[PDB]
Amino acid sequence: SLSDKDKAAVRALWSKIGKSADAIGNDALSRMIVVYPQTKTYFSHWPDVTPGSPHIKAHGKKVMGGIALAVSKIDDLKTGLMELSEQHAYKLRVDPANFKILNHCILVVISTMFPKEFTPEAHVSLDKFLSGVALALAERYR
Amino acid sequence: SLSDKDKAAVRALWSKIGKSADAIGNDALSRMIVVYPQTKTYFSHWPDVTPGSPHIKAHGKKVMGGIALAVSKIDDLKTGLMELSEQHAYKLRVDPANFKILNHCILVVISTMFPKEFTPEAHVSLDKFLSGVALALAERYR
Amino acid sequence: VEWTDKERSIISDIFSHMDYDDIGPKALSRCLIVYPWTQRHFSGFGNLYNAEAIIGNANVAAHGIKVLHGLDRGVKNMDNIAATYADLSTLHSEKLHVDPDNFKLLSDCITIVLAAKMGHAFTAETQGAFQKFLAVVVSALGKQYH
Amino acid sequence: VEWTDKERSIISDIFSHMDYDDIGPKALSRCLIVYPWTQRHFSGFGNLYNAEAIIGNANVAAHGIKVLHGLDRGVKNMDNIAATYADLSTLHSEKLHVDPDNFKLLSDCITIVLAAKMGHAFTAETQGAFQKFLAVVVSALGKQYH
Ligand code: HEM
Ligand code: HEM
Ligand code: HEM
Ligand code: HEM
Repeated sequence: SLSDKDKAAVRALWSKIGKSADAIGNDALSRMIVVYPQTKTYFSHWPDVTPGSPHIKAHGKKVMGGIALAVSKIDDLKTGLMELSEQHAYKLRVDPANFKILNHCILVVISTMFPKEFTPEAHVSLDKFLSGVALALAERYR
Repeated sequence: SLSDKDKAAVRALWSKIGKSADAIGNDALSRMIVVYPQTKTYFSHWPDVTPGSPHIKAHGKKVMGGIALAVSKIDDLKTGLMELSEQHAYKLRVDPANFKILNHCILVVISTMFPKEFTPEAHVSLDKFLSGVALALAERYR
Repeated sequence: VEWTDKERSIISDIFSHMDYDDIGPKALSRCLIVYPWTQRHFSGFGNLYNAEAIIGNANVAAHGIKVLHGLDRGVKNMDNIAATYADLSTLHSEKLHVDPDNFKLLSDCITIVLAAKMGHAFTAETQGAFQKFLAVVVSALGKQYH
Repeated sequence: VEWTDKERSIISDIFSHMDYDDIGPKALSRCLIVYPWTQRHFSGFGNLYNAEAIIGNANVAAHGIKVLHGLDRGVKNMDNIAATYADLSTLHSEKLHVDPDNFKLLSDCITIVLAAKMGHAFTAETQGAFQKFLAVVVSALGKQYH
């Protein structure tokens, strides 16, 4: 679970990097699809899933908006992300094993873009936060 | 997270199998040590860690008493298992990756001993419960 | 894995005493109930409405039996498992889009169903050899890097 | 893994441009802070009191550098990785009692530290080849069944 120290670290990091949420998402989704090819099937209904695709870029904005929502709902991720859980579980049927893969890609992207801000202390709290986001997104699965 | 349906299923299963908690623990710890040899190091201070050991049998009672405590604290595992978390994290320094291994061994033992009671519906709720126990035991780790 | 003669004997004994028609349907139905997201690969199987429906579904039974017979080729040649499952791997991946994590979930359900059947004969040593064999098959199917 | 020439070139390029003295200490200190239970293998390293202490600890730096040089033998012969790390595997297991899960945690910290250093040059394709190489090494060290 997230301590007050963790919540403060995540809010402070997001305060610094949030201006680049759209870029972080486009980059994170792009890497996920290339490095973990099994995830491409979920986006195959889009007319372009190749590197540089405008659909991946547009979707990246939505994904990091979900992370921004999670930061605002950090005190209760289960309630805050319930609708997103239902959508991934029932409408999209995204296998839940993939949440940790996108989380790792988000940490990689943040490291490439904000090396100074993404210190080991920012990383420990963000990692605990992303595990919490994954657990909340897994809510409606079983 | 555990729904009311999950809590009722775990309480009903435990009501049926709890009389054999001691045996389940001895069996679960015995399998863990044999099948996942990396876990033996945590028990090496005991004078006998070989199959059939009286220390493993005695400890098995304690482990399932912790599961019994978790069933009683099912509505708030984090608070209920906080002292056990601190003990595994600080005093024993048990690597947290091992909680899911013991959980799997407990499910195997329950299946061998109570095949009729351990239906797929009992299994889904118990598995969600054991993941919750692992997450609560991981509380004091980072 | 460098198999010991004892591991080979255990695996051979297990498979020769297994009733595939009983174990196969139970393992797959258990996987569909405990990890319900796996039901998405079985849309046209019909009744997948609830636990009772899944457990009695003859299409689910047929597939669970296929899974167990799919392990036979591994049992037959324990030193060539990764090569043996290469085509099955491509099928589940490229054609079926089964998430590689799902093979592990199903293999734990097979182990749990076998444990229920064998009872006290499913000793720690038996469990170790059986899970080790399933781990090798799961690695080949999921195309794990090694 | 059957390496493509492109994967071999990427891995060679990465290691030839890596400053081990910078990347090694950062990766290990990051692992000790993000997954603090791993600090238990470094009792006699001295100052492990808090993040600042860990990051500046010269013993932690020395070990992180050793880890990176430990990857060189894998880079040198990419087709014989599992055999090459067999002795290191026995050391970390039998003598050191390092949990096999810990190799994966450390490898993710190495990837994250390299990403911070390379910045935009750490492309998806670069990340894929690097992680694939670390996955093979992690499998050999942790003695995963395949
Ligand atoms: C950090 C975890 C994640 C967050 C916060 C997240 C958030 C979102 C958000 C906000 C939406 C838009 C929902 C809407 O339509 O209103 C969405 C849709 C979607 N997500 Fe996720 N998601 C995550 C992980 C994943 C993963 C791991 C996959 C698949 C591998 C995935 C696949 C999809 C798909 C297929 C859509 C719908 C795309 C479309 O509109 O066609 N998501 N996600
Ligand atoms: C289902 C998860 C688990 C439960 C509920 C559990 C519960 C317990 C309990 C109740 C105690 C006794 C605490 C006391 O001294 O008052 C204990 C001690 C201990 N546990 Fe666990 N435990 C779990 C998992 C693990 C795992 C995965 C390992 C190691 C691989 C482990 C290693 C130990 C050790 C080394 C001790 C102390 C033994 C001694 O007294 O010398 N535990 N555990
Ligand atoms: C220990 C793991 C498994 C083994 C050895 C295995 C084996 C097989 C075999 C032998 C077949 C028949 C191939 C054919 O018809 O040519 C098959 C097909 C298939 N498998 Fe698996 N399988 C495994 C795991 C899975 C998992 C985890 C899923 C899904 C979550 C899955 C989904 C399917 C589907 C949908 C079919 C296609 C056949 C049809 O729909 O009629 N399998 N598998
Ligand atoms: C990518 C993974 C890793 C590689 C390639 C690696 C490499 C090495 C190398 C080359 C040495 C020196 C061997 C010698 O002195 O003969 C070593 C020793 C050691 N390693 Fe690792 N290692 C890795 C991961 C780990 C992990 C995850 C831990 C602990 C969580 C760890 C703990 C140690 C310790 C405690 C020593 C003994 C040396 C001493 O204490 O002075 N290593 N490792």
